[PDB]
Amino acid sequence: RVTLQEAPGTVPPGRLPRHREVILLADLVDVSKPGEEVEVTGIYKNNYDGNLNAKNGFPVFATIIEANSIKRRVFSWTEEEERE
Amino acid sequence: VRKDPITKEWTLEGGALVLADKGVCLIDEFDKMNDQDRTSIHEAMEQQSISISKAGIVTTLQARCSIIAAANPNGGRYNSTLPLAQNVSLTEPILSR
Amino acid sequence: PLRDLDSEHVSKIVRLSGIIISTSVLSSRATYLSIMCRNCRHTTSITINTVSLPRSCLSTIESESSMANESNIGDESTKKNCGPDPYIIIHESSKFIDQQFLKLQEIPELVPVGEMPRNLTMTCDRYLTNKVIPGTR
Amino acid sequence: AALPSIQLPVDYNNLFNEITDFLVTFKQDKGPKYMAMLQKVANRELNSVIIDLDDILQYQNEKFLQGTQADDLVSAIQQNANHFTELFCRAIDNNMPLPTKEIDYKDDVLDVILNQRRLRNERMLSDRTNEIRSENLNDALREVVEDETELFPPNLTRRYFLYFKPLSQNCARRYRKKAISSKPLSVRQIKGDFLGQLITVRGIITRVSDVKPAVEVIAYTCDQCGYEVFQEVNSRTFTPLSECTSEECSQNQTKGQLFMSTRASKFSAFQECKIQELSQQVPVGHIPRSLNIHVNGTLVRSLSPGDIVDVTGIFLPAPYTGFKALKAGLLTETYLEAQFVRQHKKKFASFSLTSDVEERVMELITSGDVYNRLAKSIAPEIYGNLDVKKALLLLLVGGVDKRVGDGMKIRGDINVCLMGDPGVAKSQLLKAICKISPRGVYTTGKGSSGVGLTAAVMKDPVTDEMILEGGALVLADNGICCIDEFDKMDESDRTAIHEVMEQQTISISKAGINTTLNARTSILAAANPLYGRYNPRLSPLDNINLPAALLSRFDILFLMLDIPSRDDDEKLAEHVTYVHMHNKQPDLDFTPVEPSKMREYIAYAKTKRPVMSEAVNDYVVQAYIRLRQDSKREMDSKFSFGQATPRTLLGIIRLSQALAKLRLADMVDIDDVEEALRLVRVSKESLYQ
Amino acid sequence: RDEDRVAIHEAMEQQTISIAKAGITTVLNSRTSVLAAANPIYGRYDDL
Amino acid sequence: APDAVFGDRVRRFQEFLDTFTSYRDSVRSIQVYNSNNANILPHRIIISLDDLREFDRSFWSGILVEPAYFIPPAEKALTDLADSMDDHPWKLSFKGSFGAHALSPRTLTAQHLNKLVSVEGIVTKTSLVRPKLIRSVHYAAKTGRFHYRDYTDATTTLTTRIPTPAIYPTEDTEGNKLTTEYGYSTFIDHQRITVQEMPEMAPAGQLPRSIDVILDDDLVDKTKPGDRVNVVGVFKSLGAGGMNQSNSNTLIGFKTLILGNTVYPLHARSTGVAARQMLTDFDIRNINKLSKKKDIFDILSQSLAPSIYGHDHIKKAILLMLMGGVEKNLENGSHLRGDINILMVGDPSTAKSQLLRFVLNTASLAIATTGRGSSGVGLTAAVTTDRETGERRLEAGAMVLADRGVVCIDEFDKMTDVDRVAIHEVMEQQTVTIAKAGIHTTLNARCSVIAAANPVFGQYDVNRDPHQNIALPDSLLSRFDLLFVVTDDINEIRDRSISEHVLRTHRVTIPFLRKYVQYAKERVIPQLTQEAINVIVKNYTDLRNDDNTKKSPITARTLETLIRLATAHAKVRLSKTVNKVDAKVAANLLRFALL
Ligand SMILES: Nc1ncnc2c1ncn2[C@@H]1O[C@H](COP(=O)(O)OP(=O)(O)O)[C@@H](O)[C@H]1O
Ligand SMILES: Nc1ncnc2c1ncn2[C@@H]1O[C@H](COP(=O)(O)OP(=O)(O)O)[C@@H](O)[C@H]1O
Ligand SMILES: [Mg+2]
Ligand SMILES: [Mg+2]
Ligand SMILES: [Zn+2]
Ligand SMILES: [Zn+2]
Repeated sequence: RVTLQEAPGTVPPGRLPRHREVILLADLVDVSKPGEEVEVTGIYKNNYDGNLNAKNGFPVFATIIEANSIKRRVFSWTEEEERE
Repeated sequence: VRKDPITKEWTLEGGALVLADKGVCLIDEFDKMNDQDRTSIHEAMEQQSISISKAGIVTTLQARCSIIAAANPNGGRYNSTLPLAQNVSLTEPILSR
Repeated sequence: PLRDLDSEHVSKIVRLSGIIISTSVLSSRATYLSIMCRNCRHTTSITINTVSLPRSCLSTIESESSMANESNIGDESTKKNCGPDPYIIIHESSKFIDQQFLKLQEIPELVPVGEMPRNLTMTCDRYLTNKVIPGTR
Repeated sequence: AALPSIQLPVDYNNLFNEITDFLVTFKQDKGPKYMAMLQKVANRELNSVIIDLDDILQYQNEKFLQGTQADDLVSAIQQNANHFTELFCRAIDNNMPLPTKEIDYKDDVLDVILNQRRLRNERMLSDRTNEIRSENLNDALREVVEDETELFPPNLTRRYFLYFKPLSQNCARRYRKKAISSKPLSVRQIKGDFLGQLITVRGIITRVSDVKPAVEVIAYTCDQCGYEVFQEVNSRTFTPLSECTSEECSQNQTKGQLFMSTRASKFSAFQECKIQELSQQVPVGHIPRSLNIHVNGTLVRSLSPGDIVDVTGIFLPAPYTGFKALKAGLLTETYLEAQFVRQHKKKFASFSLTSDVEERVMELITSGDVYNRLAKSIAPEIYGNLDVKKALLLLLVGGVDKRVGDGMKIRGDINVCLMGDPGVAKSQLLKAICKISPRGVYTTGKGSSGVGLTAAVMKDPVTDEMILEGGALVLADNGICCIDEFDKMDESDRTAIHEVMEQQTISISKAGINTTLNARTSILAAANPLYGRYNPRLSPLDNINLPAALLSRFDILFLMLDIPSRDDDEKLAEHVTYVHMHNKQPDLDFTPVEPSKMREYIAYAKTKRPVMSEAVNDYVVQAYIRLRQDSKREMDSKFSFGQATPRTLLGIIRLSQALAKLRLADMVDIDDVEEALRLVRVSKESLYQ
Repeated sequence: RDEDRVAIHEAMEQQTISIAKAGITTVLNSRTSVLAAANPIYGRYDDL
Repeated sequence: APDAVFGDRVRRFQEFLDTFTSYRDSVRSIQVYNSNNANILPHRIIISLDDLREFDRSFWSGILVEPAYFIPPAEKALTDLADSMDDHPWKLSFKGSFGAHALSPRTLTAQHLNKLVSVEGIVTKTSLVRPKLIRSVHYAAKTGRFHYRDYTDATTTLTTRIPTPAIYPTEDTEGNKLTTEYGYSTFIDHQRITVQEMPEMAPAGQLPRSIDVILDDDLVDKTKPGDRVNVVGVFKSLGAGGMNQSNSNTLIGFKTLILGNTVYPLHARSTGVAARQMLTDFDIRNINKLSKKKDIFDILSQSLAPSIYGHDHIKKAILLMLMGGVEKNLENGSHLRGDINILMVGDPSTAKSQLLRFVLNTASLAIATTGRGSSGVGLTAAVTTDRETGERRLEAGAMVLADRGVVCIDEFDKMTDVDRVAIHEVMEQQTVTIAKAGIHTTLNARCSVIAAANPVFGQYDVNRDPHQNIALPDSLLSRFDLLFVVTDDINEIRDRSISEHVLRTHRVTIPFLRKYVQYAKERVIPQLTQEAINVIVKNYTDLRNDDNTKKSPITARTLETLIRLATAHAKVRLSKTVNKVDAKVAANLLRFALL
């Protein structure tokens, strides 16, 4: 599970950044470490399970994003670089 | 030794000196450290290792790192008429490393 | 590395390195239990080497004897039912072993910047208890 | 069989008959005592019945010495006290005389409801007997009437409370018995073998809770049938009833909904107090323990924090309330149910003249020399120090409080400060004065600080409301507050003392608190010079650490120096070494008066309010002018602790009033002002040797 | 610090450390040898 | 129904009790005492595992390894003997050598379960002593009869039993109501305590281990938190470790604890438990004999710390402090001190700490403190904690624990004013007063003090007055009864002699001294005599009216000091009165210390 927060530069003046929760499955885990801006492609769905609807108050729901692809918005070398 | 706010587990964390083993540790405003920071810096520079005895844990960690520091003279201006030892708030044991 | 464990390793054998940061107190677990039924006093035993005490008395399915069939009925028409969870443990005739928990995390030198170290829970028993102390690699 | 039976040497019908006989027969060495009490109860002039076990023992011995048989009621009540309350109640309800005073518009509402209930009972009985007689189907008629009719039970028609008080040591010692109920015990000694008994505890009260109503029986009403339903409650919580349970609604198919009616319900006034051990009872190297006391009925508000008392009560169990995982069997908690309270030191407000007190007082005045005789009895183990003792006695007595009108206020309490060289026994005098006073408190420097003085915010366990717990200055209200090491305190404490001496209040403005406390208390302080011993080569104001104004804020400020002298040292050493050889003071021509008589006489004196005449006023103004003129020259030479100011005149007036009060007079005379000035001059001979 | 100075002065001779707090009091065993190194004031030793 | 093995074991233990006759007469003596003095003694005796070992090795091993099968038979046999010999059931306690079964909370494992153990450690927290309901008694008003019921639980017997959870009866068998008779019911006391590993034995830097102990009836309040204790009992398990029902959770195990039967407090250094020895008739004869010699004071003085050279007067003062005077309580309510205090200012190699540690090692109850080591709440017990029941409580400090003992302070001059004001009240009023949020109490702190201090200039100077050399408040010095100054002046003969002494060391015993001090303190309380009165009066007058420059001031405290020293010397003499010699000795010691 990963939490995404808006980039502070893009927030119009006077408002606060929003955020969401993201789900990464299989080989999408441990790809984006904290502190880097990324682009995430996924399916926007409710937390349909929730907990239960016997809870008092207005019937409101929480939502998540299930990620399909992730990308980033080095000190290694090779023979080509070694010769140079 | 400090709690993890999300996993609710105790953890052992070293300082920037332990974390930068085989690296470089940058310290800004070197003239404003407090007693604990001064002691940690002195131990790291003299022994290249940091000790700890806290919360039932006794161990030593490696602190083999390079240090680049910046400071300011007393009063904010350099007095060229006096030796460097009298221009900064630092002491000889640290300044000689 | 502790950070490389993942799904492919589940139920296999692994070799890991780290530093011990916490050992717990010794627990007690059973290796041999002698039990009895509080209604009809039928006795049996259990050996461990998630076991639970029987949900029902075992004197019916176990046709011990011909007179045991007689003993399982009495006083006119009423049937014999010992109830749910009829067994109790006779402690003075049982055997127990030792158990412990440990915590292992990654070496603090190589942790990535901006993130706290990861750790894992470990369980050992019998002759592997009280072997190390926190701060050991 | 399950629930077998057992045999005990206890017969309750015999004891009921004995109770009736005692209640109708006892004579005090006029008709029966308790019958007169019951008549007063019936006429609505009494609320509580006190049963003294000395009367029971006297009745038993009277019956024995003349031959006839009798049962041991005292021991039965002692060992099983909780059962005899209802036996006595039932016996008393069978003998109460009819009221000889009519019920009018100036009676309590409870009495009106009780009388209405009794009249309704009689009306139902008469209706039932008439209806049965008219049928044509006299002991049997009344029996059948009693069988078929409801009533209001006796507990809903009582108006009094009943308490027991223990067997005094004197009666048992004279009658050759062992009064268990009145042998004081510490909380440590009270174990589980004492449960269900009537026992006495000695301790000091630390906490008291506000009075609240505890419900005994709830009342409901049914509009469908018109019945009243009563639900007994003896638990910390209860479940209210929902649907009617009367005979009429029970037999029918459509039942009515009960509604709660507070006015018909039965309530009790409840308090819970904590009691802690005395120092002399705690073993070596241990911490004192506590105990819980329950108070119900007319006995509430009889305990205040800080009182050393001997509480009497029945020791009873309660359900367990600890952690579930640590419960091994049927564990219980203990509490005491209060039945009688006695104090080790009587309050002045509760004073009253009577033959017994009057004879002792009149003896004291007849003996003559009241002033010096009282003065010399304060800490008689300390040699010398006579004028300081006179000032201390006057601080005990106090002056006169004056309401000037327009809301203005002038105090009448006298503040005294002692300051001298090491080893002059200041602390002994502080402690002795604290012990003589009925509301005295003792403090020493940094041990008490911050909320130790003043008060703090905390939550009541019993009630669910916030409160303030008073500190040292609030616990000694209307008493003496003794402060040791006065010069070693922090600034905040000094400011609080300053304000308290100023206007008898403490103002606090902090997070969660904005209020004003009452501090009607006197201050008795002790201090040391700044360099240990006094240095006669320095100005007086340079030998002390306190501000000059604070010193000026004392009516009397004493200097006690230690100048070696081969003569007086001999007398002091003789006195001290004699005091160590024996346990008494050496003088034989003088007898010291014990603290109780001193307290009685001071309580009697405190009721007076002498007044100023004209000649005394002229003398006072002349003396004030002369003293004020003199003091300025001394203060210019840097040889005065402080220049005379109007506070000196007010202190002189207060001291004259105190002396007049001690003389038991309605007016002031010149000699009182003479003595006041004499003392205020004596205050400073140490500075002129 | 001064508290450390007092503690080590106790340790170097009686080879124990006495502890006294509000809920614990004990004497500990501290059998040890001390080897110290100091640097003189003014940054160099003066024979005057 | 009866069991044959049970009866055979009962018979064997009866034979054991027959062969050894000490326990038999012990039971007889307890019964005799309880009959004559009616305080009631509890019905219990102690058995030695060693004797059992010589007698029957099989029965010994059974009690050691299978207590649940062998101990109830022994208790029944003892009860049978007790019931047969006289004109509650009885219990047993165990002493002797437990061999491999003597452990500590760290080395107590699951392989020792169900066996009899003996553990050592420190008490950390006790519990409130509560009553437990055993038998209830009731009354029926309609019929006039009394009933009752019995109750039991799992911790009242060593062997497992089938539960019988009886209900509390409110009605009769015929439907009638019942009334509780609290005075005729029965309740038993109950407590639970915790024991930890000793601070002086546990590994450093490691979290400690602890175990719970359950006590009942007559062993309910035999210790307080902070004590060193030895508890012998049966390590036992209870309940089901999540086995019954599904109980998917597997982390928890079986609850374990110790059903204690023996509790022994142990004395250590710098602890609140005082040492006491048992005095035999040989010891009493020898002590009362030595009391009649004229140099007894000299011998007892020279016995103290014989490894140190000289300091004879300080040895005498330490002995006087060990013995002490008498305190007076007047009917009025006043209190007069009876303790003795000592101070030492000296050069930095004068063996002050050696004598201080000797006093720590020899006094029956002593606590060691250093200048900056303890401060604030750590001295007067001014710290507040609270139970999980809600109430706030206090816990003892250094001087609160050392009530009726001695306190050793090293590096005295390194203290501050905040704690010196605190110790003033201790040294004069011998009480501690606390006034915090929700507490107002006064604790007894009757203790003596011995301290050592350093001169201001590193070494004592004779060219300056004592005030410039001590630098301590006069009011504080007035509270010290004796002040000594020690200096080391180089001298060829003295240096030689101390050299041979220190070389001898490098290449009356204490226990008898402790017995002597205990007997003298417990038994003797002398009174003042007119002769000593005159002597002390003359000496006090002369001292107060002399021109000599002193090491300390003169007040009434000096007169009281003279009386205290005289009474303590008389206490040493085992005499019931003070003579002229004791007063003269006190005066001589005071004059030597002052001049
Ligand atoms: N005038 C006196 N008469 C009898 N005893 C005295 C006198 N002065 C001092 N003392 C004794 O000396 C001690 C003085 O201590 P304390 O009561 O604290 O007074 P202070 O605080 O002034 O020194 C007391 O124990 C007291 O018994
Ligand atoms: N009078 C003496 N007799 C025997 N040994 C002495 C004497 N004075 C000093 N010493 C030795 O010198 C050391 C002094 O240690 P310590 O007690 O700390 O002295 P101080 O506390 O005065 O510095 C001790 O180890 C002791 O063996
Ligand atoms: Mg004092
Ligand atoms: Mg020393
Ligand atoms: Zn069964
Ligand atoms: Zn109804």
